[PDB]
Amino acid sequence: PILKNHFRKHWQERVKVHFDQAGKKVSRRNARATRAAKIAPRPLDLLRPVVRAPTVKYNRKVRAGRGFTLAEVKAAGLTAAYARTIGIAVDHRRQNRNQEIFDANVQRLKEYQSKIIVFPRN
Amino acid sequence: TSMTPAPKISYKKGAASNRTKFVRSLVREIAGLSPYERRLIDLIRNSGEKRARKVAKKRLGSFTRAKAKVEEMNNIIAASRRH
Amino acid sequence: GAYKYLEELQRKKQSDVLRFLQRVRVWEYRQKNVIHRAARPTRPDKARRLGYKAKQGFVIYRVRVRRGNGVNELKYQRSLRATAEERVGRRAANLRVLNSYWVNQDSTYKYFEVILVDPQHKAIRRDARYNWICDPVHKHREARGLTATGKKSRGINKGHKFNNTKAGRRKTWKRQNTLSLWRYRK
Amino acid sequence: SVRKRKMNRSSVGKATRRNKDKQRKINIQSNPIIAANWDYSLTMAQNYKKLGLRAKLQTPAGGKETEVVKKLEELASRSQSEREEEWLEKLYKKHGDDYKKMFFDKKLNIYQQSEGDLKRRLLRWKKRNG
Amino acid sequence: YSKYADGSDRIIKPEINPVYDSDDSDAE
Amino acid sequence: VKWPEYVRVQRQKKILSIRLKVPPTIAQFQYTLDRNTAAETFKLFNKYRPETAAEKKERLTKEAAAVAEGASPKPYAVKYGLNHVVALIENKKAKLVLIANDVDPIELVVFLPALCKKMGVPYAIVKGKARLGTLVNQKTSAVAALTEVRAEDEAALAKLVSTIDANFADKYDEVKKHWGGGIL
Amino acid sequence: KNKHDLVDEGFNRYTFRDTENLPDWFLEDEKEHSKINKPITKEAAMAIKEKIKAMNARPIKKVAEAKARKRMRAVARLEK
Amino acid sequence: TGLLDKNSGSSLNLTKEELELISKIQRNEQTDDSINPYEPLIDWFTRHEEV
Amino acid sequence: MNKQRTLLISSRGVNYRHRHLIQDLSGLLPHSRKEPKLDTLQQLNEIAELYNCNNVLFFEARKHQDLYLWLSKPPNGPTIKFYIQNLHTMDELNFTGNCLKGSRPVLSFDQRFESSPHYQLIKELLVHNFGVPPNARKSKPFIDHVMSFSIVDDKIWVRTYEISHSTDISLVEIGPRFVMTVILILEGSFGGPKIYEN
RNA sequence: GUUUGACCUCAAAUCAGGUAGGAGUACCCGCUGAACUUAAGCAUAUCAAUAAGCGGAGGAAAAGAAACCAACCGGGAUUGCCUUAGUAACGGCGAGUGAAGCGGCAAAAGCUCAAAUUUGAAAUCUGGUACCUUCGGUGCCCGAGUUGUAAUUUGGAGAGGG
Repeated sequence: PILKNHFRKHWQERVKVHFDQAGKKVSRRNARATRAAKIAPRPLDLLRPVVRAPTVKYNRKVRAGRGFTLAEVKAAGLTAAYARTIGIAVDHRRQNRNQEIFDANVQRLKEYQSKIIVFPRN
Repeated sequence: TSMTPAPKISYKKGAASNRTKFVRSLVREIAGLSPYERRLIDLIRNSGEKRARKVAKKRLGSFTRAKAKVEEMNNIIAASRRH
Repeated sequence: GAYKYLEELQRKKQSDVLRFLQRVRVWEYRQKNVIHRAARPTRPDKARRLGYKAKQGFVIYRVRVRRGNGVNELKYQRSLRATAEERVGRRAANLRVLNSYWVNQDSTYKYFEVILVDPQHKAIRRDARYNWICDPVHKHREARGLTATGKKSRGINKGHKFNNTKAGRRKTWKRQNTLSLWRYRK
Repeated sequence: SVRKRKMNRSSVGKATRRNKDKQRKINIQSNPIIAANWDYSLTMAQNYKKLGLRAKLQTPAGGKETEVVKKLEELASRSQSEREEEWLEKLYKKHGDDYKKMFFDKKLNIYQQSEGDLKRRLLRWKKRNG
Repeated sequence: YSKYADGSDRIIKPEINPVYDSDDSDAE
Repeated sequence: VKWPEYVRVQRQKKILSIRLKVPPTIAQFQYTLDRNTAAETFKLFNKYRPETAAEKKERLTKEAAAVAEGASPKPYAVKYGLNHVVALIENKKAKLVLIANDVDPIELVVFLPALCKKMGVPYAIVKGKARLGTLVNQKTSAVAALTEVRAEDEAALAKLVSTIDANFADKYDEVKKHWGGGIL
Repeated sequence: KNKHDLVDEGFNRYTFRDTENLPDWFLEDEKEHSKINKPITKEAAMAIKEKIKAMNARPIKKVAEAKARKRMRAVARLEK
Repeated sequence: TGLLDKNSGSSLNLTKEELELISKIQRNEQTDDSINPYEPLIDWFTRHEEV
Repeated sequence: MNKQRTLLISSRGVNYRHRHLIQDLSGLLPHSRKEPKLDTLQQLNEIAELYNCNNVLFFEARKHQDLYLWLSKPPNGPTIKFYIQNLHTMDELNFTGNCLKGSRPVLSFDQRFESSPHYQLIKELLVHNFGVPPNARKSKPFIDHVMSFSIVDDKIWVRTYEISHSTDISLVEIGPRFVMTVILILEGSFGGPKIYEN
């Protein structure tokens, strides 16, 4: 009546068509298989925390965080430097303010520590 | 409920530091004064803080700059003359 | 220590001591070549916090550049400091430009003291704190603006304000100006 | 092309590498217990659930004791120098157990060490001896 | 010297006299 | 006559060192300790040469050749790094701090005489960084300090303090004032 | 700007410098490079061009000669 | 000065003192007089020894 | 007998239109000591103390559409917080007419300004702050415009009309036409308990 | 002592040992930079921060562990993909230009210096040189170096004692 066509530039030079969608899925699965073949008994990814999303819109939702904290790791009963060797992602810049999020993470860490089998250095 | 978070860098904002106060003031007396500050300290004694802050504000960036600077120069005078 | 006394000394540049120091040295640097090598840093404090270790393989070159640029304001939007870093990059092509600082200035010339590491020196090739410069991904960092001042002039930082140049302005232009079409059309 | 045209024409020979079948099936290396019990006909995640071990700790996008006992089996299953020993010999023979006097001695406790350091090191000396 | 309307004390400064000085970026 | 470039530069720098009016934190140097007191400072300072690399190597192999097969006090030496001297001064561990008058960047050692007057450390600006270098196994030293001392040399050191206070600090109370270099 | 404003501006990067005791081979390298690039106007450039212009700059002779030049140019473009 | 005065149509001139002040900017020559370029360093901080 | 001076200051966060208001008020007021920018509340008294200002016009903008004028007397005067809703600047093309740059205006007012001591205070402060001294240094003699102030719906509508002559008199409206909604009045200058609220 | 000797700075040598240039250039990092065109004729604008030109790298480059985003019940290096979204904003408010946070997902990883004395000991390093188990190690020697190489310390603090 509206329409805006951004074809005033030399658009025909930069046209990326993703024919390799099927090729790149295979490529990532081969990558995962290789990583799991090198990291044999371990999962494939670090233990990630539970986290509340920002903004009025999404604060209903609970999502994965980057890492726990020095606080959540200490309350679980271990050190940050040792947590990384057991494959627990640690976030130094994140803060602890909500009690429900805190306790959920501590129990996630505690249940993780019961389920694991750490190998000795010998 | 709140969980009383860990303290950060600018919460103990500018921790006093007895040594750096000493070092800044130690260099201040040794280095002398910049040519405008040299005019500024003459301007306090003759014309006063009124015109002194006016020149300092034009010279520096903002008014909060001119506050700290004229007071700094007033402490140069307060120490050099009396004690 | 001793360098805190130096650091806070060089923050006063028009103060009568450093006024006199700068008066003698500006003239003395005019009498020498444009690009010549410094015996040792004039400001060892600022050299050291920009990562100059006084050991074999570490070089200080002193450099001079003309100032300025509506014909007389046809701009040339690259810095004086990046120009200086590039010139010492070409005269000393075996070295790698680590960092550079301001030393003295004038009506016509701004001076700098570039700091250079010898990646072929065995006192650099060992010691695991500086042997990263031997990796061939650092051949002429000053020519691609990977130094402190180059990253400034490129506008590479974090935030809202640097959205047009955060991954590099050429990269982000090429990315956002691409008609991306999938197998099953979105 | 320009270079490829010559290389497909020359008598040098191509450096042919047939490394395509090796891209899919990479042998498991880091654990011999897993190396013996890994069905290569199954995938990665299928070989994890077959053994029991959790493959992804975050819940995946999409739709989804035989060996772990053997692991559990293999997981449930600092001396002193000549000069240090002879130093502790000297301290015990001259003092015995008076750690206050033992650490205030300039001649034998040359390194001005505490009482706790001395009783710990002497008990290491006493366990290795009679 | 004096106080505010609610519980707090104020400092009565003398009134500000608008005087065109020796320098005020503008002359007669 | 026609001289080289660098020769002309250092001669020009020499006459420039004289003919300019200079700030009083500089020219507080060159108003330096005289010949007798300088020789007497070094007659003490030469008794505390830091044990040279060869001497240290031979002694510590003597420790190994003896002690491995079949008590000493802490030894006293002069203290010689600028980071370490300005560490020692302000901790008041310095009894005599010797400062070179000729330093490559002058800006390095400009705070030091006045920081010594502040802390109450009895300092002396002695002539020559080479001359300080000799007593310390280095080419140059910029600074040399004497923290602790043997008791034989203690009374001599205390008198060296009092001689330097009288000879240096009292004769050069005018040097905190007066911009140097007004030579016609 | 009044007197008081310029007395502020007068304290430069280059103030507090002796000039009478110093040798000429040093001052002739300072004075070349001791010029602070202050902003200009067209209004000032007008008057300074009106100040330098001397008496014999534009006589009757050189006016007549200027027309004698331009007539030759107007002829040279009818030579083609 | 080449410009016209606002008070009157007559040409705006400059005082001797102002002309002196312009020259003393351009050769830098100490604008504010009754000051010493070379004051003695009054040690306002080193006067009192630290304990 | 009347001797006053205004300080025109700004905050970081002032947009295009609001900058044009500081431009045009600095034009209309011959006693306007125009100042560039301020960043932060308590400082404004001291700025006024430097230039011998009898008045301080602090133009704030919190959200970038909004405008909040903090009219004041510096030393101990009652400061007034406004919210200016409607805006039509000097450089809007529909307005026709030249006032003399900083000539003496004639202040027009309303009945309902005398209804309370509240509106009486803003009436007085608009007389000597928004008005003019009889011998301001940049002030032009022959009077050429007015300042129309009138209250309707609890807010004062401000207009500046150039008087038009013919050879009795007309007047064509120009300049900043804007409402002023009196938000807040402090007891002292930017400090102390709040007298009036809405 | 009118002598001898420390340094400092500046040189030279077919000195010992090294290293830089040129090619390729799809992608990548910079510098420099138009016009045809399109807009109503058209100094803005548009094509376009494009092409051409010049420099500089690698298998990737660049970016990157906040002087970040937000306004929440807060998230947490970068990069990339879907989404935001032709949205916010810009523009003779014209032709046209035009993001980002959030959410989902791919992939994920963290660290290191300078600035506080090793001062009961320059603990550090390069080269020469003789052997040896030689991408090196050991011995001896010349040096670099206190105008600061090592160990400790980097905010998630950290350090000295008990």
